[PDB]
Amino acid sequence: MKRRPRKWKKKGRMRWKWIKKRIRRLKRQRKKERG
Amino acid sequence: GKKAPNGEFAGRKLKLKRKKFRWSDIRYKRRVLRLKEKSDPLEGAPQARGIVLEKIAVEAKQPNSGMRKAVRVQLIKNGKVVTAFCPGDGAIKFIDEHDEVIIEGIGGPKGGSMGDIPGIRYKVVKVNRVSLKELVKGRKEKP
Amino acid sequence: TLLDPLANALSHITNSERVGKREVYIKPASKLIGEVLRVMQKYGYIGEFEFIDDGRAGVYRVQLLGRINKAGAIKPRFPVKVSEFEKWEKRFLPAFEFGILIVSTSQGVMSHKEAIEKGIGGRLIAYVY
Amino acid sequence: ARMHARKRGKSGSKRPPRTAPPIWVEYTVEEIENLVVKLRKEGYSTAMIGTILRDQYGIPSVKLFKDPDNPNRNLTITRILEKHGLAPEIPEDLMFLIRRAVNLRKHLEQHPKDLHSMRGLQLIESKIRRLVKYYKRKGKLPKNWRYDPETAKLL
Amino acid sequence: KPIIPMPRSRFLRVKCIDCGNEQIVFSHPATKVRCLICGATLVEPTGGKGIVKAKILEVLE
Amino acid sequence: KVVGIKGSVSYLQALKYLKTKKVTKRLKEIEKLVDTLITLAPYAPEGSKIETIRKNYAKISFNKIKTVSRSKIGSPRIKSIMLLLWNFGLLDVKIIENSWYVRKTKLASLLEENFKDLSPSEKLKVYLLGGLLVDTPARFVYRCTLNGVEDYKGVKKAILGYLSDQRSNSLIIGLSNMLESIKFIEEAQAYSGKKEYIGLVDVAFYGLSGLYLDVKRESGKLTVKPNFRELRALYEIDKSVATGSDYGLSISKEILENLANTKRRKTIFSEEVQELLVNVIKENAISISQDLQNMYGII
RNA sequence: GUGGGGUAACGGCCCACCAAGCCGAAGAUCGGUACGGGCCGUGAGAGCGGGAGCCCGGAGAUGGACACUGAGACACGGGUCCA
RNA sequence: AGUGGUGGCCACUAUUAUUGGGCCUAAAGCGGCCGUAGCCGGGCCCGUAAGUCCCUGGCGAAAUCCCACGGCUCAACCGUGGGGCUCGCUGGGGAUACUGCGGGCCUUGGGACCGGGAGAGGCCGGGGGUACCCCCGGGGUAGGGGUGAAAUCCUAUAAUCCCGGGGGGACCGCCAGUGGCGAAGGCGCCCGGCUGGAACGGGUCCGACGGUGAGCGCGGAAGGCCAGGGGAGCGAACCGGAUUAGAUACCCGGGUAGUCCUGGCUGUAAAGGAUGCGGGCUAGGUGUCGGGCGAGCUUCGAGCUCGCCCGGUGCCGUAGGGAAGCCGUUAAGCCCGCCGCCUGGGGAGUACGGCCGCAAGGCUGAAACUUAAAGGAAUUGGCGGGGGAGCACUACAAGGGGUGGAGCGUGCGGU
Repeated sequence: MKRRPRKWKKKGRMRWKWIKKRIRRLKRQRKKERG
Repeated sequence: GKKAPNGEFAGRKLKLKRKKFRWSDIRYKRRVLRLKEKSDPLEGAPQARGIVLEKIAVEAKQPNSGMRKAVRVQLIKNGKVVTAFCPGDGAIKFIDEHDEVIIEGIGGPKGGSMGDIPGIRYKVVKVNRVSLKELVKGRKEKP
Repeated sequence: TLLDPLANALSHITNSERVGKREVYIKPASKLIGEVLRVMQKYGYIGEFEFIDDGRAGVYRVQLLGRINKAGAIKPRFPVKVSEFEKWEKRFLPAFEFGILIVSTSQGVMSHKEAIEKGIGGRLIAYVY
Repeated sequence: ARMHARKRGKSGSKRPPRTAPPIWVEYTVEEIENLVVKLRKEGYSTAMIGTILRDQYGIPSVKLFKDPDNPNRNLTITRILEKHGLAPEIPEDLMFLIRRAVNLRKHLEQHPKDLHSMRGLQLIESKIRRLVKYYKRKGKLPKNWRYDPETAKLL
Repeated sequence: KPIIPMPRSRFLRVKCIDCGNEQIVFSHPATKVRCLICGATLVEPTGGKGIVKAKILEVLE
Repeated sequence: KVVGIKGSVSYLQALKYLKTKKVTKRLKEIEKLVDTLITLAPYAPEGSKIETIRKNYAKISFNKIKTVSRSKIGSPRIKSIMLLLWNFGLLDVKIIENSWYVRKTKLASLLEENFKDLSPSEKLKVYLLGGLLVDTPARFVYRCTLNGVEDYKGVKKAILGYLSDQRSNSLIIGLSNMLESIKFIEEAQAYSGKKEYIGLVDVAFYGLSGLYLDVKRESGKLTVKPNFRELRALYEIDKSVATGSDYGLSISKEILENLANTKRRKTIFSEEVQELLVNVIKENAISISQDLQNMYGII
């Protein structure tokens, strides 16, 4: 997972750890749809 | 450190580094890969010809509140459909459904959205091979 | 590590001139450094100089008159014919003939005006003004 | 030492700019040929021999004495060793690195979970590689000669 | 910082107390300088200059 | 399932270089790997019970298996080479709970015994050929090739035929394993676009490509092609010692004429080596026969 | 490489034998794109961009394939065939 | 007699940076070390002349370009004459300063060795520590626990608590640091053994043996996983008790994986000094850590005080640099080598593909489309269930007065 430091700022924006976790959920879901 | 290499016998890495980092920019990449003209509805055509389908007005982006008139046109060269703003005071009154029209770019920044009207990219010039500007001024008559 | 004595020596000289120090030593003494130093001494920017052995490489001692504004080394040894000197001078000298350039031609290293005189090109080495 | 430690430590020491051998000494050039063969024939590495000369014999530097057999060269302990065929084949420092590597490797075989010594092994190896490449260029070793752990054990 | 460094370590003509041997020795030896004949130690090498035990006649350079 | 090889699909393609003589780093790695494994395994004359493994076999510790750089090898690579060796009937290998146990075969300890000093590439080629002549699954695949089969479906129809020959007792188990591996990869090679996995058919096609085969990839398929010069050569070599069955699949007209039409190729190795191999296999044919019967057969 | 055939002619260009070479991370191979140059636009210039118009060279005649005549063609206003 | 709109290209833009871009805080240094090819390399002598430079032959067509003159009224156009080019060539001569090339000579860079000394440098064996938990016995009733309150929860076969005795896993407080050591992550009970490294004194021995590092390799916090052991305390999930409009939380009572050991995998982070590494230069002062020297003291152990040299690590700071924040001999200043990284913000660390891994995931990585900002530093005010003060009877501490309860007068709202 490459990560941009600027995104770590919360200014007008959800926390970045949860974004990373959510998109991980999406990755696993789509691939499992592929299988 | 010092911007490197600089050796007399080192021009290869110099030009390699330069060419690689050229790819960082966007305009040259757009030119060489020909992205604009493989995404262009007009295929680099300064103007295009099409047929009118319907008239819709759009809400000016805030804080500008306004009903900017525009039309939906499918062009003849390929069959794609686009939106075209209609400049002029009471301009929309001249334009009708099923009208042959001539369309070009609007002149926004990077040809994009022009000021306070988002999404639109184009304006009409001639309708039925008759310039719209004089029709707005009423000097000429639509056929 | 050490990759060229000449550039470091010229940089050291210029730095000491900014603080206006009076006596300067250059540790890696060579024939070429001595010859180039004589070359601009011919034109007066530096006063007396000497070589002192140390049993390793000798040291080069100079007293400074504080009339130099910048003495830099042109590292990538650009070779140039006679004609194009004005092209390079504009790249390094502030004004017309303002100071010198140092070129190693077939006969040795000497000033650039004298090089124009004899009409013999060569490798740009350093500049000072 | 800065290749690996990158530590700027200056433990180096001073040797003035004297060219001729000192006056106050007494030993002759052939006398010190005799002395160096005597010391070396008991198996003393050349730096240790030079130290011995400096300390008890009080002779500053063998380099300070010009080689009688060559006016264009100055006398070094190694040249005296080879002047009678007792100079070692594999030069000394690299042999030292060899034996150190061997002894370490034994300890490591005994101790598998000491990764700091693994790093040390990597470093001393790269040292031996670099000196091997150097001597290959200078032709003081066979070109086909190679460092190998088994032959190192044999050495 | 001196432009040329000098050798702080000097040589010494020293006299062995037992057999009256004369020897040139280093001020900072590394081993145990042992007398030539009597075999008594004259200087012992330390962190800095090794501690001399015999009697000193003179210094050299 | 039976062969979970992952992420080394192109690794075994390198054996095609063995046919020609252009050495490459991959080949040297392969050679060092295979002979290291061969020395690793012992040849206990016995061993058939689940308990005999782990008392007369060799445990493998992958982290011990290293190149000659004190570097490492990806475990799937070692898995692949060992799979190949078993498939050519050189290594008796068994998968147990998170461990692999191995032993030398009777073919091994004889091939190496008589060809100790040959060049590494020669040792590889002779190992493969020796595996090929005796009745192994490699022999089955080779005969399928002779019968014009060039697809997973051709070899599948072959395997169904031979099970429906019902005289398959020599290699019921291994051939069934081959069918199983063909399952769960047939879709990957054909239906699903992505291949990303290796079966026994692939580690056969590779391994034969070190002698006479060239293989093409298309959407995961493993299309096969033979040459005819070296194909003819090793066919003559096989006819030199007929210690093998046709498996009820005779050479088609097209292949037969192509073999007959072509000219003559050099006999791979020295004729002395070829003759030593020939008599070695001829004199010990029965012992290897029973060994392989125990190996892949049932009774 | 050998020894030959063929050609206005040298040459795997072609053929029979012998041998396994040959290229590649200073980037082959594969794909993308495009007639090359004199030149032209712009820039204080370093440079970037383009190769339509005139001149030189190359290539083509709906796509492909094949000949006759001719010093000279596989031939835009000569010939044969398929699509 | 052209002006306007659109679309394409150069400038603007040193927004492509060789001349000449930056990467602590605005996007931009790999988590660290190792090293191949490549790039860049110490001093001196001798010889060559490949590169390098000057002279000279051939050659780089015309058209187009610069200049004078002449013809067309002038011009544009054309001619005569002179000069130039994409310049990629090549013959011969001359020169040797540099670079390259071969031979020699020498230590400063770098390496090796040795003498004491320092340090949580590593592995391995033994010994102990206090603390906690369990178990046995002895003593004593009536609770303990825990919160803001409570409650759950444990106990009258006796709890909490005190004494005696046995077992167990984890750990190694104060001394302790602004200290040390390690390349980095990291490293702290005592003793013994094996091992790595540095600094200092000595150039003693080697003679440039080197810096950088594309591709390569190694180890590398917590956590997760795999197989087998272990599990005192703590504690993901989960189970109960509370609070709450709402509890999926913060609090409390329990509790599985985990946290430990043996072998293997996973390559991650605020792995941040957010600062890639080597050399030379550029004012100082101040303390501690190591080593050496000079001293003075010394109940005589560098044990105690001062100065100096180097090595590591802070603070202040002259010049100086920067948008400022601030940095400033441990440089974010001036030169010198090499590698990595970046080119408005979203879309995106996404889709597709490749490769790695058992898996979770790791390494590479777009485009469409949308936007004037996004962002960095910093001044004044404003505001704080932030802090520090001092005031207030239109506030509050203390006394005293009276409404909301009945009715009237009287203004406002609802009808």
